[PDB]
Amino acid sequence: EDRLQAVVLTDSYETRFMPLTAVKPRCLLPLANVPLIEYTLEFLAKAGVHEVFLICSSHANQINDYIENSKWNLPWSPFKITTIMSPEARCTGDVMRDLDNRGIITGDFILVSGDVLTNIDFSKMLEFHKKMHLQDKDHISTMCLSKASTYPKTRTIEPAAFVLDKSTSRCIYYQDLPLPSSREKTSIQIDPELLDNVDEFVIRNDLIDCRIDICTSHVPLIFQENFDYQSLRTDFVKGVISSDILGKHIYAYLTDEYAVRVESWQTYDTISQDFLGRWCYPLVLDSNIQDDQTYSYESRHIYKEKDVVLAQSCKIGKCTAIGSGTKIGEGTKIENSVIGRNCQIGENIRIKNSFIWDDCIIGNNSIIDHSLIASNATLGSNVRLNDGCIIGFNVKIDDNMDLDRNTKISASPQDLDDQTLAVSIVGDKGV
Amino acid sequence: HPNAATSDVNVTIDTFVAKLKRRQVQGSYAIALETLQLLMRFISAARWNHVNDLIEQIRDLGNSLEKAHPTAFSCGNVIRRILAVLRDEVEEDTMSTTVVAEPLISSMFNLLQKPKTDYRQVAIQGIKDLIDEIKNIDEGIQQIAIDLIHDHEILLTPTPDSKTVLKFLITARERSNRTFTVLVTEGFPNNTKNAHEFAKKLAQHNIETLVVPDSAVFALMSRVGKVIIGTKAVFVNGGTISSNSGVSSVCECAREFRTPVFAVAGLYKLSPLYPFDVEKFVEFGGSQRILPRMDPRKRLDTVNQITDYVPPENIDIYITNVGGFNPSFIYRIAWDNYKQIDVHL
Amino acid sequence: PGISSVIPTVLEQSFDNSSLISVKELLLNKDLIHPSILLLTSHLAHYKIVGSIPRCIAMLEVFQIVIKDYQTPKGTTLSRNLTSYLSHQIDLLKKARPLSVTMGNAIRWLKQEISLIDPSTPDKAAKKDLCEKIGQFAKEKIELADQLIIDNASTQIEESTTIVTYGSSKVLTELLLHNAISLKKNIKVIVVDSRPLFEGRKMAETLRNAGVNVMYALITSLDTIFNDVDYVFLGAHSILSNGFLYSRAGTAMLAMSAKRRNIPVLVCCESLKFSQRVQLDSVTFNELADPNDLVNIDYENPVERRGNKGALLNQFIKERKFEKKKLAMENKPKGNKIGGKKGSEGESKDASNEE
Amino acid sequence: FNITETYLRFLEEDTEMTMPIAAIEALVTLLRIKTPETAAEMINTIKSSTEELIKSIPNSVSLRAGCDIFMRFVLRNLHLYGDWENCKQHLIENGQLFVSRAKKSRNKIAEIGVDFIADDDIILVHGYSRAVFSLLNHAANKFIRFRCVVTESRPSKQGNQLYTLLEQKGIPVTLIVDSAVGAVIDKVDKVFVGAEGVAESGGIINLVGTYSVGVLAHNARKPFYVVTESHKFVRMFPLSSDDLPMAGPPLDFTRRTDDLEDALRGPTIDYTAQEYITALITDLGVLTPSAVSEELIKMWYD
Repeated sequence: EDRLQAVVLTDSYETRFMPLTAVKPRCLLPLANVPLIEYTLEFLAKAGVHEVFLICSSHANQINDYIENSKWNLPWSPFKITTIMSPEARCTGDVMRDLDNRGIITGDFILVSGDVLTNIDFSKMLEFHKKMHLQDKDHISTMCLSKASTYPKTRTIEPAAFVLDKSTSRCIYYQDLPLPSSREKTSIQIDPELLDNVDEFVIRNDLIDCRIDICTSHVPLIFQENFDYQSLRTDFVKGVISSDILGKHIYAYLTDEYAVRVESWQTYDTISQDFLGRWCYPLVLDSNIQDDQTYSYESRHIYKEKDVVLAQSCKIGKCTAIGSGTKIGEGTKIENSVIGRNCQIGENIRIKNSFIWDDCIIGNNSIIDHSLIASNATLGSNVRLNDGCIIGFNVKIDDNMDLDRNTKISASPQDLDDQTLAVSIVGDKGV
Repeated sequence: HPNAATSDVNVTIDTFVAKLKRRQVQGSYAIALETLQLLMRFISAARWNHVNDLIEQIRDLGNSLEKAHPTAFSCGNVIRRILAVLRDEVEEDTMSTTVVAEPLISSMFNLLQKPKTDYRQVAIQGIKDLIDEIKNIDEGIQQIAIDLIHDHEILLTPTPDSKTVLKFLITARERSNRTFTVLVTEGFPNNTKNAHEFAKKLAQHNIETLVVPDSAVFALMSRVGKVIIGTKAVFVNGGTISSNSGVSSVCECAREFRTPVFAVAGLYKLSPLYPFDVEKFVEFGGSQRILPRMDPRKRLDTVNQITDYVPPENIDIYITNVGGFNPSFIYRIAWDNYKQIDVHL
Repeated sequence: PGISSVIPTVLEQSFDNSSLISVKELLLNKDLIHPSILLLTSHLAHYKIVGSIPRCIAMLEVFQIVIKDYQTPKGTTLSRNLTSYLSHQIDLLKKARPLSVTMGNAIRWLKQEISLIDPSTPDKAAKKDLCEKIGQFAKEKIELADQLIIDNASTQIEESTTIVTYGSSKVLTELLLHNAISLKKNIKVIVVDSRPLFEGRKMAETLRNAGVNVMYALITSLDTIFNDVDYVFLGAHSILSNGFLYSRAGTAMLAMSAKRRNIPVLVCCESLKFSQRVQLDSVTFNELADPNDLVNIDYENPVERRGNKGALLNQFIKERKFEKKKLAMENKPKGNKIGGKKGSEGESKDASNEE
Repeated sequence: FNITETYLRFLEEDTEMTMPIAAIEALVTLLRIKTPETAAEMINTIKSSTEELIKSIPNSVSLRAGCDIFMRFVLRNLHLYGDWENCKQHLIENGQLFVSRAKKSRNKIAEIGVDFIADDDIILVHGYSRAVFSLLNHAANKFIRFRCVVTESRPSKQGNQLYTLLEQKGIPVTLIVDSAVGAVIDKVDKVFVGAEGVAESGGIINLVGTYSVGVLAHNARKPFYVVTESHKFVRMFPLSSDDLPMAGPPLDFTRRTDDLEDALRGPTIDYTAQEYITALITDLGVLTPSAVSEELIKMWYD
């Protein structure tokens, strides 16, 4: 039961985040003023991992240096990190064949695509994986699933409909649909080869993807055998079910508690608001995992670290978090918004539902509403922003600037409007 | 001081740090036991030869341990307890190496008058005595506590979570001469499961069990004889942090009805720290357990807290292994076990 | 005739003042009872929304239906078997759920109206004017009176204020809706709830549907939410001749905390809500309900778990009893809003003599 | 013709013509000129003049209360559907008769409210009302033994004004500060107060420190008194401890200053709840608790 090795799929969902991932890697980005990898690594430590693998190619040097600085290079750590260096941008199937050629996989291994934060204890998962593996010999991989946020009427990016067994919890079908975003298609066709073997068919769209896998030694051998499979969910799972090798089984695990994989910007925004709320009971800012963290919980869901500086007669809102070494001026409203470490803030600034990362200076008399700001970027005076307006790295927005809905700004000095240099396309400037 | 020196020799530091942060370790009694075994491993393994360098290193280790987990007061107290046991024997040792030292009593006033051995063995035995003290508290409680409660008296109980209080209640029910009715507040968001196990163990022993919703506390306060608290941590001013939910209001309800308030605790549970603000000391819960569905949770900003605080204005007795003390005296019991310097680690 | 005696759970050593039993699932009854009564009794047996005020409105409407369906027999006159039929209704209502005070004043009004009209006038001309009068009575004593409470409260509440509430009172829901929409203020509304029923949850849900800044809380978590609050509104059920506030569950606890933490308590009421009956503690006459609602680990309402609790009858003394209708102490509330505008709680019986 | 100007003419007068009774007499004079035969022309212009009076008010409450009673009496006149002329003549005459009733009421109270002050009792008096001081003077006329303690109230310095008016009578006195007023409640038999208004709830509308007096007396169990003339009742219900009609500051916090100019600002009028009053005295009998509300219900018929 002991000795567990894990593989982390990084360099996987890049450019899915449109203005960012230009200079710095995908997983370096902070959720709550702390890197996304740190959440995943904490999940690994709570699970019980002895050996860690990471997949880096694009901006790999910055990843390796961050692991050097990490809390896991030190000898006392329960796991050791070894990085896989591959050619620039390849599918998950290509990496699977590379790892099988190297041959380090022993018994049961772990694979996670994307960075997932969950409060779900993994010890129960391992036991039920092992109990079901002892049921029949030809059994492959395990999939995690959680109950949806009320109804997925706002959730269009993840339209995965799952057909599941009531008795054995085996997946049958995977399907993506545009539906309310693009009213074009309605039809879903299902294979009738598996009707009387299951009988208790349960079709659900009300389940959130996790893309966290417990996998057997069979998996890397199948990837090398069938090199046509590029994906791990859309084509692979469906391919396994639809009589590729007869008598082979794959798991689908239902859990009542919170487990959401990060993929899009507006999903990231919801997860962040869930983290500011007490949705993830163990995963809260006050517990402090990065060790440098000194966050303290205050009533009405207000988070403050040590060395928080604030000007008198200022109103703070609900579900807010502010980093260390941070200064705030007078006449400020902070409502449902995250502000990073070492961030200097001017005066008369109204913030609602917005986002600001580390080391950011904001000019006086500015209103920011439901819009994101990256690290080491400065805002000028008289700046008005709308919903879903993501601002890139080191972007210096000068005095007197108005930007409408969904006005994305590039992080590199290409195709989209507004760049990094002074007066960003309000008068032609930029490399 | 960092854990760079203590890594290959001492590994169990970081496993306790892991047990605190993810809350794998549960109940102050257990946290204390672990820190005892930590300090047991620290003395048995290390090489020092010098005494003052050793003590200040222990102080830094305790400082880092409390910064790692703020609700682990039992962690902080146990270290502070051994620190003072060490400091007395060092001050006794320095008097023999130099060569009235006995004025009257054991006072304070450290602002007035100025100032190889088996010391390590004493440090070893000092840990052993602390364990045995934590092992047996109930014997020291029952001789003071089961003298104050009468026949046909109704007992209302917030915090059914404490192992200490339940066992105190079972020893009194063992006495066939004593009869009492037990009211138990549920403590919905956290205590529920523990409150139900509490009601089961009372029925197991055949004691008149009454399960109370957290709304109905007022609707009974006219009929209540006494109130008992299952506290986690006791403080300088008298006040307590208790094992979660629905205590503060019950104590407020008791004081308005002038109903007596009892508290059952240990000296290791007792803390020399001062609660200047409840805002910092109290830990908050998970709102997931209240309300389902996350799209309404955008607008439903729900508030839930685990630990509950009681101000000293309500409770009257803190029955320990030593005896019963008033909240206006408990500071002395604390200073009898922990020194003034051994606070700000 | 009905089902009587044989009750679930123990008889209980403490608190045995009221009936704890009744018909939930329909088995053996008289075949003359009007189905609208049978619907309301099945509703009130497992009701989540109602709390004093709407119960009487529904009782009035059911009566209006009965009179509209009523055709006078050729032999027996109007005041012959009507009052017996109404007594059968009340007895079936009593079996399902103990009546409110406002329900009693309605019945007393109806019985006065039966005596007022003599059997001499034509039958179709009689009931046509009767239902018109009931409609006017419901207009005056409820709807128009409610609007009067609304505007009385409007002057009382300051601009940009925090309010903590409790229950599912119709008057307060409409109060807060008037504050948010028609007046447009910065109202932070915090709602509290107990365990037997999620009254506050439903109110918060409706406030969310309006789009209000709502915090939702519990009784256990009170000494943290207060340390903010300016006003506390309580859903009235009945104010006695004493001046004591006989209301829902987690009411007095809130009232106590408020009085001690400086900020006052306010209670919205109706001129039909006052009674001449008197009591001084919660033990006196309580609205007890079956522990069946308190068996499950709550979260929602139906979850059906294989949990820790299950046995009540076979267990050697395990009284899991809860109350619903409790009493607030007299001195603690400060304002009362009614048909006669305003008046403090110590002046309780200035409405009963004014009639 | 003006009503605010007529009220402003009373500067060196006062004492006999009580502040509301002079405003009521001013209301009757404004009524009797432009014909009280019409109820559309007159009542609307009376309502406009009261609204103009409220707009000119800085920190007075009783003038609004006195208007209500006038209005009520006017409406009640022709409630018998009587001759539109004898009812009018009785209305105009009830202006000088209203002021004459202030004398008759003071004659009643000063013989009723001397009974409360027993044989040799030390009194701590707070505020200044014409009814309370008239009790104090006509008890000295009755040749009764009583000691007096002066409270240092700070509106327009009222304590010093009270102290000087006690010197003119011949009763031994000493100055007590409102800060130290807690340290006096042991050598004091009874605490007396004169109110600016009495609430619908049964509470009190009073000066710059009266609630503080009420609570301390409730702690020391020593009696707390309110004595007034029966015209200071408004349909007012101050819901909280710090909510009142104001033209000035409801607690203002000022910026950093060096010259020292913006400071004073504090609640000049404060409310106390119904429980703190042990006894209340007016000409309308001897009554305290629910009595005030019953008076208001009787008047307003609502």
